[PDB]
Amino acid sequence: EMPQAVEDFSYPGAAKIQAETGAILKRGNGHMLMTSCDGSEDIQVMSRTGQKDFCFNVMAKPAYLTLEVPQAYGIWTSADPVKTTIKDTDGTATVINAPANDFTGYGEAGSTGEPTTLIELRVA
Amino acid sequence: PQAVEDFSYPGAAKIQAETGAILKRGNGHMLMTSCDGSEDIQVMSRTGQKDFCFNVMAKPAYLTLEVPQAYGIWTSADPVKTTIKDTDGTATVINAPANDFTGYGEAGSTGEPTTLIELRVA
Amino acid sequence: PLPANVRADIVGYWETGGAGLKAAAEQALLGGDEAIRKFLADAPSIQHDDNRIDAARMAMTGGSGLRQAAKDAIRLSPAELEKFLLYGYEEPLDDDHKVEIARLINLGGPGVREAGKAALQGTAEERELFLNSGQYTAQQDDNRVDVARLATTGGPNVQAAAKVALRGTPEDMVEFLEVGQFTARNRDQEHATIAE
Amino acid sequence: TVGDPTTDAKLDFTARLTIGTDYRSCSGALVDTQWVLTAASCFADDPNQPDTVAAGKPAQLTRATVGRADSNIANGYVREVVELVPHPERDMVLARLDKAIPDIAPVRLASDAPTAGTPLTAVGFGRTKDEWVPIQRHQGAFTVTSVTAGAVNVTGQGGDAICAGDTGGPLLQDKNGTLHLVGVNNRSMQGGCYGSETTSTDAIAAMSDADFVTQTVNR
Repeated sequence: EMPQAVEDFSYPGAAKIQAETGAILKRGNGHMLMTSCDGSEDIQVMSRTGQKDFCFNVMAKPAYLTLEVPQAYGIWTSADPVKTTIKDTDGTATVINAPANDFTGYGEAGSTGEPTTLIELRVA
Repeated sequence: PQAVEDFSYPGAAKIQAETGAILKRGNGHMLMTSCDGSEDIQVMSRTGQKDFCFNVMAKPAYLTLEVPQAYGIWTSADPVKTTIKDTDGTATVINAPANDFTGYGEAGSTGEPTTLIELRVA
Repeated sequence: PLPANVRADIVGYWETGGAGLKAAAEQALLGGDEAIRKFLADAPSIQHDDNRIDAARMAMTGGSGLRQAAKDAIRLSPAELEKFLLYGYEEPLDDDHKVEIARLINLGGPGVREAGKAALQGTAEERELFLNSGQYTAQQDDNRVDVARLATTGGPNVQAAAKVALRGTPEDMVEFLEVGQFTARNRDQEHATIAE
Repeated sequence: TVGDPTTDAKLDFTARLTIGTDYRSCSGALVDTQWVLTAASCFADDPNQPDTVAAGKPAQLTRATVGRADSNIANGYVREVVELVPHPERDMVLARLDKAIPDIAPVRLASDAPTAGTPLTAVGFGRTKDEWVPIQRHQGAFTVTSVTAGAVNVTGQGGDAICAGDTGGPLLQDKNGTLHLVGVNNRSMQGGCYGSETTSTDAIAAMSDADFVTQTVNR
């Protein structure tokens, strides 16, 4: 029996990605896609888990995707400011504003040294 | 023989013969056991039968066992206070945190082939 | 019976093995055939003991990635432990380096940042070279520029002091930036106060 | 003594004593609220020669806990031993406490010896088949094999040997709910014990002495 052709904004193929890259994805507004890191880099996330890293491409503005990546430490930006929400092991969340065309870090490689988790990635 | 408790580890003579480890006196609340899903405090060395486990019956507890050329310890659900001694007769104390792994001389900061002198349960 | 070249193989172990196997090799090499048979019988276990020590050390001295890997490795089968020591440990090690470089970028100056940035996007070998020497070279360049700036933007005493440090050694420039420029300020402040 | 754990208020007159910090330890039982009966060998330098155990203060600080069936709880009373009164002939000593325990009754003493075939029980804080030191006290079952000059010979029934730490522990014989002390454990083969092995379950206990206790407690 066929499924309904309804958009629920649940990241397509998330089940496969969980198995392949180790990253997991939830809901977003559909304007950010997971892709390869081979000359098509836009927003890039580095962690010590899964397959080490992965890239996302912005299709339109504004955009957001509530993906989850354990033990994240570094973010690359390009041609856009990026607003990132991370959470500590005690459940407390904070917001870090990363400048365009630059590189910044998180807890682990930041000021606290905490093994924080990436909660929300938002495009200005 | 008299039925008096002398606090000398029961079966220590057989352990020396079988595992290579030797045991002396304690407060009776630490027993030597096997390492098969029943691990509590585990001691590793390069002598005897490589390693062996101990089970804590009650707290506080202590047993002054001796294990030549010891290099590491595993802890679980409790802090462990360990006394080791160098080849020059000098003893020091290392406090191992619960649910973690620590090393001694050989695999520690000095590289010395130290000996385990006392194992104490908080 | 023993192999005709059994002693030669033992010398080989003596040269390249760990402390355990090496000491055991000496007994076999100095003694007779019985000492050799005893060595060979135990050698498969002695190598394992040496392997445990190396991993146990990494559990204490390495970074978050390597320490965790080593802590589990020391409880694995002999074959598994050697795979870890031979190559498996390398990935955890690379990850620890990536984080340290990232940390330096956030804290350091333009020189350190540019060098670290390049290191992160490069190879493992390049990252190691940066950590081993490159970050120090980069820091020196940042220090030199800061002194040169003080030489042009500070007050009379700050200007002169920076000038002297600038033509000296890296050590002189660092001492100036950490302490000397503060003394120089104080002197500029004294001058202004007395003059007023 | 290897058998079921028991914490019931039938054997709450028992006691456990320690001499020094880690020097010696053995069992005992109350004969009065101020007096605890144990073996003399517990206070001997040489446990096999309890001849030098003189009357007077203990050589080392000695403490006893009474009624504490379960060592992991605070239930029970703690008292210090101040004076010892050894038996003039056999391995038996009365320990005088600094303070009374009026809450815990003593065990009555037997009027005579048990004979061969008589079913006796025993309780103590000694080693088990699988534990060096138990959490709770245990009760076993023994039978009399013979009676000798001031002592009774017993054997374990279905195993259950007297082991280590049982010295000073009571041997009991009950009738119609009334418990009498028939003797005090001294020596044993210690079969079926943690850390050791032997086939024999035989043990010997000093015969209870009502007159010795009476002329000491009421001295």
